[PDB]
Amino acid sequence: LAPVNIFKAGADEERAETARLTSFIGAIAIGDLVKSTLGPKGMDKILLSSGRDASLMVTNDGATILKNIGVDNPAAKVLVDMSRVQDDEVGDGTTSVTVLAAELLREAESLIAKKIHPQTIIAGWREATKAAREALLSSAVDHGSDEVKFRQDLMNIAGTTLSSKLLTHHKDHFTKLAVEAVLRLKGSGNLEAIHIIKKLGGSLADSYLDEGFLLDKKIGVNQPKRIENAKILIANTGMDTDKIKIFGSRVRVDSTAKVAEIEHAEKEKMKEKVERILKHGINCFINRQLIYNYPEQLFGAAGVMAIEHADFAGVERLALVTGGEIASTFDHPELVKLGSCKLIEEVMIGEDKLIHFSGVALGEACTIVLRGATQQILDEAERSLHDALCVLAQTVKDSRTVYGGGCSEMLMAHAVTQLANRTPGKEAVAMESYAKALRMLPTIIADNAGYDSADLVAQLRAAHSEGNTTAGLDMREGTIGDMAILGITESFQVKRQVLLSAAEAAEVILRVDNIIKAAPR
Amino acid sequence: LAPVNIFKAGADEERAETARLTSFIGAIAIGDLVKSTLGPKGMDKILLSSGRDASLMVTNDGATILKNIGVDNPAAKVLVDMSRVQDDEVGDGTTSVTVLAAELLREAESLIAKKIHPQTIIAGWREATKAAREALLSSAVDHGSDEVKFRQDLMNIAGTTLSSKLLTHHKDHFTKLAVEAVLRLKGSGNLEAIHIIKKLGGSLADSYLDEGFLLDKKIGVNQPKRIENAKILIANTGMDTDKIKIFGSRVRVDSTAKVAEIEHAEKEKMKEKVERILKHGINCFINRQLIYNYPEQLFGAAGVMAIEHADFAGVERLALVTGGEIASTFDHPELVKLGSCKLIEEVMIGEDKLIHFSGVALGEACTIVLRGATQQILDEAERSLHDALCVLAQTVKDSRTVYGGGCSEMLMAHAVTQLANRTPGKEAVAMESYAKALRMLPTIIADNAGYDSADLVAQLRAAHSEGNTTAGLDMREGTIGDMAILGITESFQVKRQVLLSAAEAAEVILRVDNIIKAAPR
Amino acid sequence: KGAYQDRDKPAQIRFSNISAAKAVADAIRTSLGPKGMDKM
Ligand SMILES: Nc1ncnc2c1ncn2[C@@H]1O[C@H](COP(=O)(O)OP(=O)(O)O)[C@@H](O)[C@H]1O
Ligand SMILES: Nc1ncnc2c1ncn2[C@@H]1O[C@H](COP(=O)(O)OP(=O)(O)O)[C@@H](O)[C@H]1O
Ligand SMILES: [Mg+2]
Ligand SMILES: [Mg+2]
Repeated sequence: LAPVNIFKAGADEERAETARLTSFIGAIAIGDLVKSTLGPKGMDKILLSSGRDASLMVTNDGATILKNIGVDNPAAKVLVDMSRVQDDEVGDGTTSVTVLAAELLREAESLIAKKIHPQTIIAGWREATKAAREALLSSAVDHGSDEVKFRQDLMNIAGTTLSSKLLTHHKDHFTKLAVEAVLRLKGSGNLEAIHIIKKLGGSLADSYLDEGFLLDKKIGVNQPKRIENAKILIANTGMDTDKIKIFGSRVRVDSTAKVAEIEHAEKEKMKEKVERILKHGINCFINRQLIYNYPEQLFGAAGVMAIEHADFAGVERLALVTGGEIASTFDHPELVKLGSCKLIEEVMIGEDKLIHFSGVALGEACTIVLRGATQQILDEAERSLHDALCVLAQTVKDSRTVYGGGCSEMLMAHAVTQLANRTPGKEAVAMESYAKALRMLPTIIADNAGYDSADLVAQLRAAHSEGNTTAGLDMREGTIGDMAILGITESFQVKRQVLLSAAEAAEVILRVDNIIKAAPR
Repeated sequence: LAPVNIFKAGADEERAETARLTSFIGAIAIGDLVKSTLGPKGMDKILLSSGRDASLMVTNDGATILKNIGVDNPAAKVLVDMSRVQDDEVGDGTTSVTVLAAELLREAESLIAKKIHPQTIIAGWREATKAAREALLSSAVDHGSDEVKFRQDLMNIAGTTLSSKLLTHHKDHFTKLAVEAVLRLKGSGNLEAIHIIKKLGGSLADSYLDEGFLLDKKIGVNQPKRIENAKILIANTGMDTDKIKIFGSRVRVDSTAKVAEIEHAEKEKMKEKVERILKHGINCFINRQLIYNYPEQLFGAAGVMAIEHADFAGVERLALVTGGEIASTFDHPELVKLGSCKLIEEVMIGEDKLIHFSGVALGEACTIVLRGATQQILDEAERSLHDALCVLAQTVKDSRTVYGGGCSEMLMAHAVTQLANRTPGKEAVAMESYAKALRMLPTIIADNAGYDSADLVAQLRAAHSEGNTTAGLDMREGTIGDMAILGITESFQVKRQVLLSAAEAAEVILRVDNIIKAAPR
Repeated sequence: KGAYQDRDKPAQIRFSNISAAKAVADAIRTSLGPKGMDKM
């Protein structure tokens, strides 16, 4: 360091050795913290806090843990941001991509320690990623016309996604529930229509899927409970003190009789508006705002169900389930239309009363009632269900599946090895390191399972080199079996995005030098 | 851990993973710090202090650095103790053995990370060390019948030892000086008899070797400086008030004349003792104690040079060079065996006066004058000369030389690989790690030289596997040359001790999985 | 096509030593020559 001071007091700067060492240490720590929850037989962690309101959550996803930990290393922050971007993209593979990035950085550490230029390593990694993305497209199964095989593929994908979390005990029912809930969207990618209601009472065996719709709201006073063959009409107006006029109207009279006449005129206008609302020939009114005492009794005197407290999400869900539109003004009853329902009642789930809506016509949206004993278990089940729904929507929009379990990684490693075995130079070390980092994932999976990892990896590599380019790893016993016989199937776009994000993160962190830190506030 | 505390306040307890990780980190740090000074083209180190009046020194060997730093890690303390033991034994192989131990520990870290039992690794390492020592014992050159070949081997060993330090510029003279100084011992283990006097000022070319002896003492007053022919006699008596006894005698008289007579009798006794000392017919008296004024003037009045203030080392050197015998009492002149010398004078080297001794009969010991600029350069030169003399005495007592440079390590690695390629089980991983460490040991020197280390290592491995067990590494150009033609030859005992110490340190550190620290005072 | 360097501490140490030596030589440059002054 130069004796002349340049930076301000309280600002350190790492050159090349210390900066790279700290980055590699942080990357290894990040990769090892989440490495325990990667294989199918992984466990769960505890993420307790003290600065908030003593929040305690137990989950198995890696992105959630990385976001709740709150790291301070610059490379760890980039890894957390990449994991968050991946979770917001497809949300299915964060631990895998972060483990691949950690392994790539660990290999780059030893490569730099062997006096190798970083540009050659970057070029070799780019060539390996290109070869992997070229060989992965050729090993994809296209489907869409055959619905019988498509349903089986979707069921297998949902089962494989659910067997990697806490739903392994009830995968036999949750997979079918998710499959039935996905088909109700009619190809629509709107994930906000699926409402998840978690309750504290029963276990996971008491969970089911309602064929209609449920609402956790209350009805008015002196109103009929069960109404058979009704017509739901969603509205959007302000019944509670109708003063939408933004004018500067002020009562400047000089007698109480004029004020009484103005109040009577306002009441008559409210009554006329209520009558115009019921002029459509309906019997189940639903508003988005609050209902006072006059409109409540006005609707109850005619036998019309009134529902209060409804946000935009509930209104959209009701419109997607029934078929009506968000009407207002109430002047042309012909251009408003209604819904369709023949069964409306109130059920009691545990200790609360909810309105049950059955006998729908369309049914684009649906609700899922979750039951659990602990809040952490309920949160884990909700997260697993959301991830399963997301991966199902992704594999439906992709219309192509890829055999998972570890066959794609082995094929990519074999392609990288075949590409490296034909070109000389110093680029063969980067491709070998990439192949080792790709093959280390089945090794870590087998180590977390509890079987011999090296022997199984060697057998799988020998099979893939001799011809068996479709086998994987049996988790029920610890042997080598075909992936097309068991029922393990992943996706293509998810794996492609994972590989691209891992390659981008590796290329970004590989060219990192001079970590200049400013003065902390 | 358990909520009930057992230890006191301030006592930590590392388990199996934390202690092993700390030991591995410490070993990696020690190896990275010591790998800078390994090859012949290494650099120097600055070891400054802050409590010992800022002691500044320049060293090249790792033993001095490890002894001067003094860390607190027990894994590094074990290596420091091993290096100190090796330096006290032979003193030529500390950086090599500590680098081998660091590489073995780094390999054992990855082996344990691969879920491997430590007992199998220990057994494999023991088998590899046994095979390496067997190959080293089988491949050995015994030279003792021929004189010219033995002298050439000694000169080559001295040159290879001196080229690793700062003596590569004057190796054409320091090697010959060390060879001439070693042959003066007549095949004895009296390494402490060779005095090394360092004087400030002058270049390295003025460091000449005196064939006689030099003493930095002063003779008596009124005595002849130069003597044509004299007979040196070494005595062991006290000329300064000869009355040192345990006798509690006292003078209890009643007159000053009695005290005067007692003093006169004591003076007469001292004069008689001085006359009996010169009764042997000598003229160059040398005493190891102090000489007052009366014996000095008595020796000067008779024309006899008297030298006082002599240590035990100087007395032993004078007795071994001049062939004299340490005598006392001075009562049997027929049995004393006086010395013999035909040249006594005083020279002026720099700004001090030293007695020059030449023309001796035997001359087993010899003095070495070192001339340099600063004190650090002189200290480094003295340390290198001492190490060269030690390794020369070792290879003379062993009477067997083995080609070094990088052939022995490659042969040991090939033997370990051939042994591992015959036995199954998990023991082949430890032998593979041992072979990798033996192949990486010369890779550090190849990288420090400034050439392609991987290509040279591959070429050396191919040459050793094709049937050429005499190839090595060339430092003058960076290629592959013959070790029996250039002159790169080391020792067998040093290499065997280094290998055994490395194996013992590896077996000791690998068998540790618990650290219980006490409360610091 | 090779000879990559991954160490920077010895270079900085050598640069600091050279700078210190140059500063010392510039400080002792005054007391030099027959037309030089004395220091206190
Ligand atoms: N039933 C199964 N059979 C075989 N492999 C499985 C099974 N379940 C999960 N895996 C493997 O475990 C890996 C991790 O899956 P998952 O936990 O769903 O993703 P992430 O680890 O990103 O959370 C996948 O690559 C997959 O190949
Ligand atoms: N002229 C040379 N040519 C090749 N190698 C050499 C030469 N001189 C020394 N060496 C190497 O240097 C090593 C010893 O270096 P040094 O640091 O002096 O002792 P240590 O064995 O304690 O490290 C030996 O293993 C030897 O292979
Ligand atoms: Mg997953
Ligand atoms: Mg040495």
